[PDB]
Amino acid sequence: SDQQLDCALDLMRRLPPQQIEKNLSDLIDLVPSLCEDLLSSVDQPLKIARDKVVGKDYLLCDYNRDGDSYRSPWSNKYDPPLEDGAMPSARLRKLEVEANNAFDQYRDLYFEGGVSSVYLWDLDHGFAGVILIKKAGDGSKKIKGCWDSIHVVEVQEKSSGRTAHYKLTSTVMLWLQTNKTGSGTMNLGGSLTRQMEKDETVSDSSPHIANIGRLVEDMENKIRSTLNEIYFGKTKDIVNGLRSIDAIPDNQKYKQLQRELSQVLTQRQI
Amino acid sequence: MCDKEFMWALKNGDLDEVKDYVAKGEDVNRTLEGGRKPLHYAADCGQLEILEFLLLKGADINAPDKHHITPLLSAVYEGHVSCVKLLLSKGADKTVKGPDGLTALEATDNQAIKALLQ
Amino acid sequence: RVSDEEKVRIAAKFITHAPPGEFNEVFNDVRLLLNNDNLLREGAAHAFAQYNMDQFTPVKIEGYDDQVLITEHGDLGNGRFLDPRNKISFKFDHLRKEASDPQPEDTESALKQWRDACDSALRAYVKDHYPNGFCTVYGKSIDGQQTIIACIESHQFQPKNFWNGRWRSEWKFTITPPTAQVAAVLKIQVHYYEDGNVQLVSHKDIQDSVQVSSDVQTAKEFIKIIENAENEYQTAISENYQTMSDTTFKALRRQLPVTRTKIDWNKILSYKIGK
Repeated sequence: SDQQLDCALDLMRRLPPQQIEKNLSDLIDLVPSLCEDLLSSVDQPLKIARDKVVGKDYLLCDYNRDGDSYRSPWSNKYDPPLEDGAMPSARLRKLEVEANNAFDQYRDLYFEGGVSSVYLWDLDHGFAGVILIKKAGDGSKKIKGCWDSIHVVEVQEKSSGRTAHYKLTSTVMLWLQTNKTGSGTMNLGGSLTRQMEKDETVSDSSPHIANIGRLVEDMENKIRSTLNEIYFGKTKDIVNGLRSIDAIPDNQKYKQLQRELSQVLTQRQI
Repeated sequence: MCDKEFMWALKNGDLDEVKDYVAKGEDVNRTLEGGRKPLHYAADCGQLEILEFLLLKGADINAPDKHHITPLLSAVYEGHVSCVKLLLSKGADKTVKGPDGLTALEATDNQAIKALLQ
Repeated sequence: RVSDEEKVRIAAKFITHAPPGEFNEVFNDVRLLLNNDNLLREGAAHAFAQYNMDQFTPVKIEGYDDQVLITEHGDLGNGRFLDPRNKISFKFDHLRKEASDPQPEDTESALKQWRDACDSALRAYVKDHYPNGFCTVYGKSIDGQQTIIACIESHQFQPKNFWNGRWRSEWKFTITPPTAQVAAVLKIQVHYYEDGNVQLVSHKDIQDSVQVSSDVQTAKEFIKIIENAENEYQTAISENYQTMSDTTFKALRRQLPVTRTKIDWNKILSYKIGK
């Protein structure tokens, strides 16, 4: 089945990212044995949730979802009236609250708005967490935009030295759409992923959050440049390669050069 | 600090907030974010009442140099054009820093922006 | 329990939804996923066709350098397609990349007059805007009413680099020398899988009313409508790329913390009036 999971991931990377939800759902129907694996390996549009109790919005994810309900990072309770939902250790929950507050400022310092959520889950010899960040552009402008941030770091605390190994794996999801007459319907979404590993020192002045923050910041900053290059860079270039507004100075050389090289294989080979 | 509360004004049209800053001593020419002027956000979405403001004071109606473009056009690709009108009323000429015939020509096709050219 | 019929429809949608220059990859992925060749065959051929069809897949008949296009308008209905250009029957082999074994097709010669004209006419328009694109005008009669269907294709595959593209353009020209109307639909798709997944899906539907005159005259008139329409469509696209890179994008996240200096976590982990 392993190969199946690999094929499923490759398929999602081929199919339009604009229908990840629908596709993902269908993908599961074809293989109900890869639902969980797919519900944790396939990145989809970050959904926004509201916390009546707190009255705050929180993003959803497979890291903070138990069955059919989600766990709020504010009140620490699943939306759907659950009974014994999975919850982080009292000690862990505390660190999670600080992480949400710490990142909360990092969101208004880089995004100046939007929503953010952080979920942690103890491990075998350490602990992991996921940093979500959603920011929507002006909803009054002709062109719409949405920035989804999905970071999944894996801390590997060390027995001695207090030095832990960090393994981040963010994956920004840029979405761009516009319904203009001159451009009727234009959709330019997607998402880039980049891994990063490095050993850092854990201290009072540089705790986990601090270390995780530096990585996320550097990761986003690096992905922020690649997105502008690929999006408003490669794609565009590829578009200009398909057709051209100005008459392309026909070239007989290429064609005349291909005829020779060709007849070479059709009349030879080797 | 308060960078947001400052720019957030030229957005929601908090002409009441931006009026506090300028209330100091004519200060409409600084680098809003890091390379933009407090006239782009106002024009793009300044209720058409914020632009005429921080505008009557200084004159960022052309101060733009590194932006290789004026704010007048900013409203063009906005659909507001409500400002561009009462704008030129102060001069803003029509093509002081425009690529050329772009202005309204290579800008759009609506009669609103066209209000200049043919 | 998702019946087998349902699973087949899903597999067909995924295959018939593969990007340009990535049909096999998607196909192989579905096969391993479906884990049922028996069911895969059920809607295997139907998928291949629909794909190459709705993908103006440009094929090359045995030896007719007619780089014709594969569409529904040229779908004979017996397994072969049509070729208005060379006017010959050829069996397309979805699977294989070759489709020889053609067959002479004595057109009716009813609406061909308009075609032959538009055809070649549009032949130059493409050879002046499409680097590696192809066209294929169709002269058929739709429920009596005559119409000229001109399909244009253009792509630039490049996997070794992770990213492919393809241009589509269908123009339907009914009939009624009473003023001439029109109706087409542009399409554009770009893929770039180099560590993520980015695509540019876009399409524009237009409907204008042109005036019909002569044969060679009306033809040049049509090519003019597409040239202007297509040019306007591409222009609007380039503009969106600018605003999306000089407004929206910069409207999302920031390139540097408002404080204009890498965050100071150490100051964000308590820096609360502390001491």
